[PDB]
Amino acid sequence: RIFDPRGQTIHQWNKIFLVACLISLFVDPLFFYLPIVQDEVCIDIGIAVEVFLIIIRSIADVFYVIHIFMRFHTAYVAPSSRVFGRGELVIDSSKIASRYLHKGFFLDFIAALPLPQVLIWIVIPNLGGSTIANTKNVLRFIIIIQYLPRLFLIFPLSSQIVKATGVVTETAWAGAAYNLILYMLASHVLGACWYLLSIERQEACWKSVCKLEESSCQFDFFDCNMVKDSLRVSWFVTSNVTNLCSPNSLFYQFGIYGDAVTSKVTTSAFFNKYFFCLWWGLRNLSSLGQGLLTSTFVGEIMFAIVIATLGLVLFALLIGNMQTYLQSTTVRLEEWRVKRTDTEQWMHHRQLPQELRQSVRKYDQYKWIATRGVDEESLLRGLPLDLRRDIKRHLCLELVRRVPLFDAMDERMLDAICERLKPALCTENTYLVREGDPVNEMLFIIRGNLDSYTTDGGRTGFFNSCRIGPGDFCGEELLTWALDPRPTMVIPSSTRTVKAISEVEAFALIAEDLKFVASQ
Amino acid sequence: RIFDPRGQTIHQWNKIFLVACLISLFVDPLFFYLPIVQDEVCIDIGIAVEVFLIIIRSIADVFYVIHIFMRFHTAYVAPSSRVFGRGELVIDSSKIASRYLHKGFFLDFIAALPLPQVLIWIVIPNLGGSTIANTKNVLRFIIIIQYLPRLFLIFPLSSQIVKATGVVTETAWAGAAYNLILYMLASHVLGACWYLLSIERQEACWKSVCKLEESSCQFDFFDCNMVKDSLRVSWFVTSNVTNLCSPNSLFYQFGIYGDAVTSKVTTSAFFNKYFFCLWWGLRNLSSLGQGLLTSTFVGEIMFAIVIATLGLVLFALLIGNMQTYLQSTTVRLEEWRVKRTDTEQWMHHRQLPQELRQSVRKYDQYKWIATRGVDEESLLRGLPLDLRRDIKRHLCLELVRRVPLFDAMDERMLDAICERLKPALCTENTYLVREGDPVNEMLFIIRGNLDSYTTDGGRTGFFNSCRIGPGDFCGEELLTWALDPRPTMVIPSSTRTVKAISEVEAFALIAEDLKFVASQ
Amino acid sequence: RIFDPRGQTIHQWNKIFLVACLISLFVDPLFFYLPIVQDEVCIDIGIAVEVFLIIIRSIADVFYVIHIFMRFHTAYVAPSSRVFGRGELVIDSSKIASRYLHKGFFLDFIAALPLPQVLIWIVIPNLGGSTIANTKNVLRFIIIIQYLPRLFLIFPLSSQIVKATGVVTETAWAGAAYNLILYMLASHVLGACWYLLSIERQEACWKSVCKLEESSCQFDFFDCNMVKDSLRVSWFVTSNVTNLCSPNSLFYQFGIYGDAVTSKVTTSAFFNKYFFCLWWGLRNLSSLGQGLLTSTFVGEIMFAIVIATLGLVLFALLIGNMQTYLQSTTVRLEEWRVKRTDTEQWMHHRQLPQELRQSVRKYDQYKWIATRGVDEESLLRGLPLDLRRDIKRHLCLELVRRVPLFDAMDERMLDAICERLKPALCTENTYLVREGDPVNEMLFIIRGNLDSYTTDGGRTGFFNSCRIGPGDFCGEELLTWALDPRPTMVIPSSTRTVKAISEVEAFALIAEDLKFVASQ
Repeated sequence: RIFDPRGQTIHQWNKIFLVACLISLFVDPLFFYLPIVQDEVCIDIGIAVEVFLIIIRSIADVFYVIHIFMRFHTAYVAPSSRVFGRGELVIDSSKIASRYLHKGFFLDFIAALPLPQVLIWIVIPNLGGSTIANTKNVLRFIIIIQYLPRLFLIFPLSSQIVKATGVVTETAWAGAAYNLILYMLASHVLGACWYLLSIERQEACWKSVCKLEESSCQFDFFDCNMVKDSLRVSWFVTSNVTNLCSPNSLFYQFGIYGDAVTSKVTTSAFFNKYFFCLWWGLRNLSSLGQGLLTSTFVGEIMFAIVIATLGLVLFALLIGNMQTYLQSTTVRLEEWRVKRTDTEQWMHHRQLPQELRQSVRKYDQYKWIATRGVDEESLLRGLPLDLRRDIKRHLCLELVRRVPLFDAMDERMLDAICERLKPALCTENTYLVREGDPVNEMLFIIRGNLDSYTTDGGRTGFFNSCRIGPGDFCGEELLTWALDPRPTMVIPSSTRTVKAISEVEAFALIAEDLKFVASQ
Repeated sequence: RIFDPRGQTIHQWNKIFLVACLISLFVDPLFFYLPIVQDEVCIDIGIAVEVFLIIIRSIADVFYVIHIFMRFHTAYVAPSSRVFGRGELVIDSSKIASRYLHKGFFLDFIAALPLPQVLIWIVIPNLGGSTIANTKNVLRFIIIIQYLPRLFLIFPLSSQIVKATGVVTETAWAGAAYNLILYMLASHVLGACWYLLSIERQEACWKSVCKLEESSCQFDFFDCNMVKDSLRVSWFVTSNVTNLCSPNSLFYQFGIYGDAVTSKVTTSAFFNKYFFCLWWGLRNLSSLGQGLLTSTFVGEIMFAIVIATLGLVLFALLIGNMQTYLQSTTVRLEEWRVKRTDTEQWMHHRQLPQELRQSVRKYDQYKWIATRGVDEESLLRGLPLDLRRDIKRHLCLELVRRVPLFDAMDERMLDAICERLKPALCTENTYLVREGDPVNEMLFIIRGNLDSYTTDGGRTGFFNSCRIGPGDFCGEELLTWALDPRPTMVIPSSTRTVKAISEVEAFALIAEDLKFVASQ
Repeated sequence: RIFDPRGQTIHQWNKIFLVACLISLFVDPLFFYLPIVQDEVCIDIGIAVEVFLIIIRSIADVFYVIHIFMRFHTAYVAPSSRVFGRGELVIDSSKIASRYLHKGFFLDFIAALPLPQVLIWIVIPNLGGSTIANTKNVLRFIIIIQYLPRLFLIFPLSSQIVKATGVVTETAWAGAAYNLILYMLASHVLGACWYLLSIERQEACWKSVCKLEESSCQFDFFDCNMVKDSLRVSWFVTSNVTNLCSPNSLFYQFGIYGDAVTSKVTTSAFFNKYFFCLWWGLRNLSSLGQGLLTSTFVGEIMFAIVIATLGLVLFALLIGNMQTYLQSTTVRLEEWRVKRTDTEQWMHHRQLPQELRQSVRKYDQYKWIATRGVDEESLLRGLPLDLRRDIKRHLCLELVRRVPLFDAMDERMLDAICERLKPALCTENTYLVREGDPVNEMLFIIRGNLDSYTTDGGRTGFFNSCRIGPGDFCGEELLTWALDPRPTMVIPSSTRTVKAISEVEAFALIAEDLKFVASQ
């Protein structure tokens, strides 16, 4: 029943468990929005939203338990060096169990037990008190103490997911969306923390007001289960806490939660306040923490400093990721620009003539348009013998079948010619091979129209001008070289004037290549 | 009549159609500025501006349908593998029409039909009612559902344009300006959306006020077509909606649209309010959304989140584009600085004497000034044989003509020597070739002056100090070695002390190269 | 008298002209701070500040006209290709004058004539009116129309200065400080523009309030030359202009200029208001335009958009410059980290033993510490023959003079050997070559201690352990092989167990290189 580390079952399980962990990290901070402040100056907790969040977190936690179960029945590749083979997987249950308990089980278990699920639904009635609402506001430390192990373990899991899937994306879409996903998650967490802290500070303000009016107030009057008491309503109508605990008054510094209290975010429905808190987190994380006009209290200042540093790190990482995206997108255009700048500066230093200057840049433009960087030969030797030989045969089969000698011959030397064949490029009105010049390039025309004429060695009259097009033959003198049994070295004078009249791409090949092939 | 995809006609038509699509993307958001709030608290539609925008968008839609007509009669490169040639263009109308129907027609047609031009001019008068102004405020969903396909297809078409015209710019101007154009377009769209949403929220505030005063008010009573009614005057005199619906009052939470009513942007002329909305978009997109002190409403919060995320993406893209511009404009200086610091650190690690340091770090500086990087050999081999030989013969024609050997002899060996010469430099006060040193490179002086003397083998007296300068010849010993018929391998020693009086740029050639030339 | 374009005189003249242009750019916008709003609601200009600024601008324009003179008496390089030489300077005054008038005269002369020095000092006193103070606020267009040519031609001058001095800095200090200098210049220009526009807005408010009080006011009271008039003081007493034209009131929209009146910048001394406006420009360039709560005015909105775009561009340039600075200062550590990560992954994939992985890792750290990147042979072959041989002789003179064969022998083979030496590294406790292994390298010890012993061919007892240290000799077997007159191809076996006890630097010598040298 032990699953192989690289089995597809483990891969799909890790994928769906990454999805489940993202759901867990999105849902856990939502427990901070449970408290609701009503108009009667009371703190109540929505039962329906609490039940929904408890159910969702129970599903997430049972998924975590299933992950623990699966990881407790998986094999690990033993660090055996050996010489050959890779099957160092351990099928013994005791060995894999000891390996997992030595490292991995503690952090994966401290973040999997449903302690938040129980201490809200089974412990609060059992807790030493009869007030559910009050003892659920400051003691929500379990969420933030179990969130850290989950947020820590989410990174290595994503590392294995992106490692075991080949390339993450096409150019950088995954690399840019991952940081935005983490960024939205950080915004959500900060918004939930901000709402909880605003509720805490508003409760502190209410406690301060009760201390100011201790004659007819006691600390538990702000519990919303006691709002119906006659003493509660009498104190509420007599007291003026609904005005004192407001940012407009100077009684108590609300700091950055004055924005929460003024906007009445603590009294609205769940969706409205959730979206407001998420936007607040996004805004104060994106603006680098500016606008957090905090007060002289250590907790709120620490929260603001954490927000500012997290915003710095996340914004800088986003800028870096988008820079990497752009570099991956262009990369080739940048090198082409560098080459064009170099070939425009060098020809300026040497003071080339204008009539010849407009030719090198035209050839460079032709090369970029018809090839788009991509060094043919460097990428060509990278492929194996099978793939390289097959692709060279497929690309140039009818081209080599036009040669009278190569047509009726075995594939032994044919594939030798195909493998060693090289690309060729030529711009418009290029006198490719004038009559007389040595012919040491064997060109096969793959695209374009050519013109080649023989003026009887230099005499006007009988012309050999042929409208050579794609898939034609040229340089027959090198074929005469290949056909000559004697290993001579005297270069043949060109008998024709090969000129590139049109938009032409060719396939040049070295004369010594024919010499070596014929020598075999 | 079918147009070739690579023809100039399609290329120029795509240029003018990109211009038309940019006009469409700039004009379509302007429809949101039609509603105008008068001083008597009524929503009116600018008739002249509406007519102008209908005319402009009708012209844009005519251009769009002409584009559909043109692309309906276009040719494609068929996926025929073949071996040679590129004439895969299909002339048949049935096949091109069928494949265009399969992909391309739906997306380019849903963003081409003139729905905004009909549902404002021919539908509202025929709508089930008589309130033209009232039923033109909230139902502007057609603009935002038809704008998305246009902005989606502007990217592939712009990519085609920039791919069909070679390099986009000189260094990075096109790359840097495209992002800013998109940035202004996003700011304009956000400003138009902000104005429309501000009108929406102010209408909602008016509806809330009317609900508070339902005794003598109606929901359709706010339609500005009924401003002259006696009931209108009576209610407006009695009611206090002028002050109640304002950010100063606390009746209704305006939030981020409060700046519109405070600055009275919903009342001014078209140009003032258009510029205010555009600036609002640009400012709240440039500052990543800070200052959007939202209200506890889901739609406005979602709009603010969209603004923040779009601002983050656009700002990161701009940073990346500018960094790419900086890397492209310098590039060559970067590895020059790298080489300078490497040769400074290496010269310190090996503890070279101070006198010799001033020579190496001056030679490097002179090379940087004279060539500015640019690997002459590597850049030169990329050019074809014809271009290479032409460049070499133009650079060195009279230089090689001064030699007593190569002057009166055939251009074949002149071509051979010229195509294979290499550049060479020397710094100030260089003992280039002292007497007795081997003559391995013979040099052609093209820029600078030399100073070589022969002191009778080391005896004071008769001096051969000649003011040898540009366009001269040096290293005759290698010339004599090449002139020797017997293929000897003895390297002649220099008979003179070749010394560079000043900075000199020269052309080098290895002795074995000249031996190979003389062999043929 | 015609000066060489590359001469030292022109270089120093262009340096001091760059200084003068920067002074002009920092001084000319100061003319916007001339208007001062007094306490009695009037506009006046300080005479002393105007005199000081006009004197400084006169000095700057004198320098500009001297630059016109100098560039009208300079030589230009004729675009003659030629074959040899670079003496293409044209001494003909008529030709250089005609070339200058064709291009460069207009754009430099439009920024040289002293229009601000005449239309303030001779024109306004002779203008059709007596209000010298009033006619110096609206006509401040000459400054902004002449500034653009200066800010345009400053860039080519800076490019020439930075291209006429080799490298600009060590790594990127100049490339990062230039951006800050430009950024301060932009902040200064925008601050001056903001002050002038604030004065214009306040004057527009004054015109509006005089329109409201047309009965007892006309438009000329706000010129301060009439402050002592009875009508002026009576109107000031009766009118409420003191508090009406304030951003606190809602009479007239001050927009972003509310900060100007609230902070009372337009009534303080020169230094205070200048620093406040400069900080305003700096902050609203750095804050990307946030805080510019504009009004519904076209000019203000366009100004805010210009500020936002300038801030975006300048911030992007600064980010790019700093990234370039960091990549230039690190660069070498980058590929070292890449290589270390790559080799760690390579040993991880091949499953190397933990005892041999540490040795390769220690060798990598040794190489990084000893060389810090820097491809020794690649950097060495780039130098010319004179420098390379001198460097080799200095690095290894007695090292090759310690072997008896080369010491009392000619320097020919000495230099031949020294040219072909390559450095060799061996980490702590490196067992270098066994007893009996073929001798392939002839290494010379330059720094470190060795430990080599012979156990009588493998028998315990007589030991040849010697404390070989710096400046010692090894690899005698290759020397004996080279000493043999017969060109045999057998590699002698090592008769010692050479081992590097400590940190050792070596100079490996190729065996076939030694054979080639001895063959000469």
